[PDB]
Amino acid sequence: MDDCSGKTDAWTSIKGPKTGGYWLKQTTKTGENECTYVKGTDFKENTKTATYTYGYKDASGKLTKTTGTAMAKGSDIVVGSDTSTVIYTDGKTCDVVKHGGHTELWVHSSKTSGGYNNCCDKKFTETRGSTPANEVYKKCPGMP
Repeated sequence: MDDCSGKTDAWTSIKGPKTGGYWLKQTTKTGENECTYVKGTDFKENTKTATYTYGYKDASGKLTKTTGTAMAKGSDIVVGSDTSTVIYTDGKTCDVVKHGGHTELWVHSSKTSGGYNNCCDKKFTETRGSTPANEVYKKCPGMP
């Protein structure tokens, strides 16, 4: 089955499986920071808010770690002045989001080797249109 439509809940995407974290696998953005990631903690179901720790590979190959508060607002994930809009999430293995004109495919740390929900592949292709995808997960340290 291809249960790929209407799976646009931001809170489901913020939480994921509430363990591990997510790596940015592919993006339409060129010059993206390698090993971009998000890990969620401090999950509050009743306010659909969590802490994000997020970052990417620094000059020494180590990850930056910036914290912020992620709020679910319908299909939008809001971190202060930035927003990502969920196109597809399974809350388990992967997400497709629209982030500042760019299309992003995020994959949970358990599925880095493959086998995440193929709705993500479909919806990523649909969303990005003619803009090529770029690989982001290259020579990465561990998830914080």
